[PDB]
Amino acid sequence: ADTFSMPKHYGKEIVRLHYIPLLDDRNVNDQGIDASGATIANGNLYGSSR
Amino acid sequence: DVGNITAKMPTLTEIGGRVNRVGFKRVEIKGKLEKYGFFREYTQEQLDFD
Repeated sequence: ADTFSMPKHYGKEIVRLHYIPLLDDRNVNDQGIDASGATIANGNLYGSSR
Repeated sequence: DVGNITAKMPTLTEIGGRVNRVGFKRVEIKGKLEKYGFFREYTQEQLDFD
């Protein structure tokens, strides 16, 4: 790994964001519309089931 | 008081002599000096992380 440096006037803690790509089981939401309307639970395309 | 001043006036006679002597005086006035001060402390983490 490569070390990353922190600025001065920002406390003693750090934070970062992860974006969870679409076809993943962790992408849980309520924006799912089926192929004939009829809004459904899962907002992702068939999840990650293979 | 008129009576007291009239009674204690420095009257003089014809003969003269040692009849009216006076004197003077002086007094002192004093001063002073004093010292004052105050301080404060802090740490480096407070300066760097605020």
